[PDB]
Amino acid sequence: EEDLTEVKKDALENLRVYLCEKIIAERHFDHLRAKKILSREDTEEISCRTSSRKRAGKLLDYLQENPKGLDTLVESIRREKTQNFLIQKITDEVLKLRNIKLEHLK
Amino acid sequence: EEDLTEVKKDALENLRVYLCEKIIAERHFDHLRAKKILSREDTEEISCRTSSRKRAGKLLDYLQENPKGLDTLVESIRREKTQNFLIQKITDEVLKLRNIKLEHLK
Amino acid sequence: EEDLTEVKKDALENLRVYLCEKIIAERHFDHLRAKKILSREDTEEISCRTSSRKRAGKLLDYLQENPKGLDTLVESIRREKTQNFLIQKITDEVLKLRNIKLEHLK
Amino acid sequence: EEDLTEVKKDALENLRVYLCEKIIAERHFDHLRAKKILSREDTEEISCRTSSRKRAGKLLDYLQENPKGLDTLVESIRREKTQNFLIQKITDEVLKLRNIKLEHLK
Amino acid sequence: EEDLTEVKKDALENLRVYLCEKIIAERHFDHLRAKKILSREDTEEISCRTSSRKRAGKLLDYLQENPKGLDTLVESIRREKTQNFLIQKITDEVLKLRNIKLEHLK
Amino acid sequence: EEDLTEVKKDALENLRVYLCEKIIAERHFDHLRAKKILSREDTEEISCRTSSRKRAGKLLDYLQENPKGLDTLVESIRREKTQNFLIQKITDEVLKLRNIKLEHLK
Amino acid sequence: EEDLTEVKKDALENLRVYLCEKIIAERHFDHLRAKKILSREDTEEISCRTSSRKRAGKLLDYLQENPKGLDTLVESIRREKTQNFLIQKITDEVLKLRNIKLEHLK
Amino acid sequence: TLNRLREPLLRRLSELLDQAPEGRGWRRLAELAGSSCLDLEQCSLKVLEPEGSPSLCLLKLMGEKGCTVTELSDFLQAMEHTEVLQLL
Amino acid sequence: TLNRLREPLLRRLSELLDQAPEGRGWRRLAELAGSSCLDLEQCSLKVLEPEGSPSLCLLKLMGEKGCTVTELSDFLQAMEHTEVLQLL
Amino acid sequence: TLNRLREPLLRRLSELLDQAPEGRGWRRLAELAGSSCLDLEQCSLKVLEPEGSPSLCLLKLMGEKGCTVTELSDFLQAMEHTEVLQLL
Amino acid sequence: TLNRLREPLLRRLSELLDQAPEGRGWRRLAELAGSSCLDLEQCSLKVLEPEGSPSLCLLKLMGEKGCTVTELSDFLQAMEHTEVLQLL
Amino acid sequence: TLNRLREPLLRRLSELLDQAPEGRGWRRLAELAGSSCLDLEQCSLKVLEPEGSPSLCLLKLMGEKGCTVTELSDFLQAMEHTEVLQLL
Repeated sequence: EEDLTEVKKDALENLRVYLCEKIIAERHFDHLRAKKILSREDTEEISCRTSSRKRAGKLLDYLQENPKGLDTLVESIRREKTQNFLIQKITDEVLKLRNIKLEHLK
Repeated sequence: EEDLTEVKKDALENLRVYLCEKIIAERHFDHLRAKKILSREDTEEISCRTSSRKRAGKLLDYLQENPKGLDTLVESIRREKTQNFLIQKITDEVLKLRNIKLEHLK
Repeated sequence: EEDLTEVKKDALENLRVYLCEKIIAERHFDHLRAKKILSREDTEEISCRTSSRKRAGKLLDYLQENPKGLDTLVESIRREKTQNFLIQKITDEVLKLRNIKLEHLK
Repeated sequence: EEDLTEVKKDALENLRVYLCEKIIAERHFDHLRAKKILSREDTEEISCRTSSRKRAGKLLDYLQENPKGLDTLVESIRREKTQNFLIQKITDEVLKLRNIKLEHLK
Repeated sequence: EEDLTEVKKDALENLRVYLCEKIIAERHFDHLRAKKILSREDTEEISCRTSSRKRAGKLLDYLQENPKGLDTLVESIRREKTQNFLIQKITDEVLKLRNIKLEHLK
Repeated sequence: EEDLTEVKKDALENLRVYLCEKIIAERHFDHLRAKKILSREDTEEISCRTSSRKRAGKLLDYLQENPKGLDTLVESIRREKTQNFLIQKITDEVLKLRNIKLEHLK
Repeated sequence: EEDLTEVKKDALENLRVYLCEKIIAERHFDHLRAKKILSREDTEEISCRTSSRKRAGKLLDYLQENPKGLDTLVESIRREKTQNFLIQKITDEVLKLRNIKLEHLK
Repeated sequence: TLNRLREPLLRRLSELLDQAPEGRGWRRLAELAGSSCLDLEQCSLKVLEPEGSPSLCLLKLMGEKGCTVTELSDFLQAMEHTEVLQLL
Repeated sequence: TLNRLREPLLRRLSELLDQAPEGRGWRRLAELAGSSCLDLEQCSLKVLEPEGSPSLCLLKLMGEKGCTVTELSDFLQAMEHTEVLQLL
Repeated sequence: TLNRLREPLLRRLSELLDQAPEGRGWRRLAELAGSSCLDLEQCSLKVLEPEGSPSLCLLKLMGEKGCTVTELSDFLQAMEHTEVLQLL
Repeated sequence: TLNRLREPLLRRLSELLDQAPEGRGWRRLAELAGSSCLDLEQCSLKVLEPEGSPSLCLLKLMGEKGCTVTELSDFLQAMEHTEVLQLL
Repeated sequence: TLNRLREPLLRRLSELLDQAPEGRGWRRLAELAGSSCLDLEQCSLKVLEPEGSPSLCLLKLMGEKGCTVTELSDFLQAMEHTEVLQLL
């Protein structure tokens, strides 16, 4: 409907503080696969700040604008490491989307 | 009574200079949880100035206008780090509210 | 009836001092969406004065003359940030309109 | 017809609030390629303000006056990063132009 | 018939108190386009008085004498800003003219 | 013939509302090169008013009186930035002069 | 002719976006050899910003003003590393100069 | 579910609810006094239209989501809005 | 499509529409009572000319965009402008 | 095995399962309350598509791996989802 | 392959496709409703030119890559763009 | 190459080109209708001088870069500027 982008941005915003748990793979997840849609310079900008938590914050800040953030989910599947409970997270993620979609149906 | 908002603003104003102590977690506290009610652009505006003390000042300036500033208190509980004496602070905070409420009863 | 414009101007005038609370988003709200009906030069004129409160005052001064000020309400919905209690405000806003409309029925 | 400039300015004005999404590459896009038509001093003026959103606003303010704003579109193609959905944007952009052109035909 | 000038002056006189609404663009509208028929010194004379409402009053005072006041209408079209409801105004304006013309037919 | 000054003033007056487009370089163009013929105090007087459009208006007001306004054209060439379409403008400018000169030949 | 400086500045401006490719040796190239003409403080100013691309941008910004920017070319020869295709670049560089010089001959 | 109350006689209900100088009104009607949020805002937004009846929105929505047949009457009595009972 | 109504007898139609002391006029004629915007403004602008007939603009445009042959007659009857039916 | 339930009337089943404000939903439907893992994730992934129905995936898979004919009805009753029994 | 449709009468086709107030237009024409990507962007870019006809690009490209002779007619009928069939 | 057209009779050519109320003029003369850029600007700049003849610049430059002997006559005929042919 060209409107599920909006619900996806809302879902990411609602799930904001669950980033700190397992997306401390900031250098680990996106800076290789997400380079299909991100910028090289964006990687350096992310790596600039030394909070190791704010870093993932600006990563997701960049991700929000892009309509196809599902790539992150795809990347989540690839690395089986956190997957088993990133599955939890993705189920978490999936669950959130479900909720929002219901509210869109009103 | 739709009037405890006023006493809350007054309490924050009275407790203004106790911000400097432990709310130097400006980037730390609000810019993740308080994004449920704050703006992304507001975060950049806060991060603009390099006083590291005035920064929390404008944070609380933004917080005063919003009727539901109790979210900050909620956030205070979440991070157990300062909590133990942020408890002190929240008790401090709580104490202030009590006083003001009494004066409202006149 | 081509008369609800008058009641809308009256409602804005009555609600004048509730602008200071959350419409400190002067640069934030109108200078992008309201450019569908405002002027570029009007934006500079608004940005001239450095009171940060009088600024919103002249914003609403410009808004009063335009018959379709409901755009502001529309803009209020778009940014979900203050919305949750701008909802309060818009309910506040809505409430005011109701009252005035009743008096028009006499 | 020396009139498609006018429809281009109108298209940019109508699409104003879609700047915030992906043109947060203000320092990123124009300050290198657009220096073929922009000024060095204009770059500093853009970089002055620290809203990170208003910044793109004044970028587009400068772009509107120049008759050949299609350079931006050209620049959009060059960086493949946002392109894939900047394509969306450019298709978005393209779509807007189509609409306006139709209205010019009346 | 070299008589529609008279009906135009009458229309402006009848519509006198609708100037205050949107012709607060006194410096904005005429002092650039209307310089094709106005004087430079007339601009300074208009800018002398600081009522910001009487100012438009003397603007229209000057406009009444000139036979071709339709230029103002032309200028109204150019700035799309108030246009959308200046359209209303111009329709308002147009409506007035219609009425007067009918009375001329007797 | 000591009369092309008059046609030049007329050309500037006719082209008055094309100033707003690219002569927003008011501080940018004249306040350095045109100081060969302008005054220091005139620069402050120009910088006084905060319309950012009226500012160029008074700039051209000062320029009209001086017989050798071609300096502006010269300055237009120097900054290659707007030049490419300031060329358009200067061609625009040039075109205007041509027209007026023809009418002088009668 | 004391005019080939101008064509050199123009050549650098035209070749602006070819800096990103191999002049990522910002710390590498100039901060040792170019200290014959640069400042120590200028090195720190360059090293301030963490874009790793904008950094070379301000390097070339400093280089443009200096009449003898050919030192960079000299430095390009010294480090044989990029040379082999910096040769390409310098040939690229050389080619650009040729073109501009031709246009100077008109 | 659809209440399907007679529309010409529904206008009287909406008018009576709208002209409510009592502090209790359509909002307190929505509170149910003993008991779904954004839709309230959408109903409130329908005040800007010339024929704006927030009661109409709050009843068409309440006509669905439960066929309120005299079920609202009990709460209306609890609201001291006996004029509805005095009329219907 | 072109209505191509007789121009000498079209003048009567335009005059009758223009001299409309009734609140319903060319504007309500444009509303169609049951139903393309900027062109309305351009037609309205043709009042400043000495021989200004907004009805002429609204009929030449309506002559195109649909060959209105007695189709406008039904709506005109709905407009209580029976003088058109009394004439044509 | 294929359930081959009527597809036009299967849409009602999927919609009813999806709109489940109760904490019990398609997940607890999958738990079977008394009882094959990665495929659950693949079914969950089909939410990103505009016409995303996780119930559709969980029923087409359950249509196979056992021809569930009213066998799911017993567990659905155990799930207090009597609206399915109220409908089919 | 080259369609080689009569260019003077091809202009009518391009104009009819361009003036498409219907939500279906040249884009949905490209979707084929049942079915090569970057070239679409290049065709879209040809809007900035004064004589910009995206339909021209989408037909010259479709003239090649398959000599579409009345093959596009079937899909155009499927697009409810019967005015093409009403003309050619 | 140098055209070396008679200067006293060249003045008539420049005057005829300058007094060109037709939209086609020295600019369209430069377009050649079927066909070197900055020099055009330099020629245009020679309007500020009291004896400013842009045609003079565009012909002295065209006198060089090709000895235009009646070669410009064909294009001038294509420009409908037959007064040149009526004179020379």
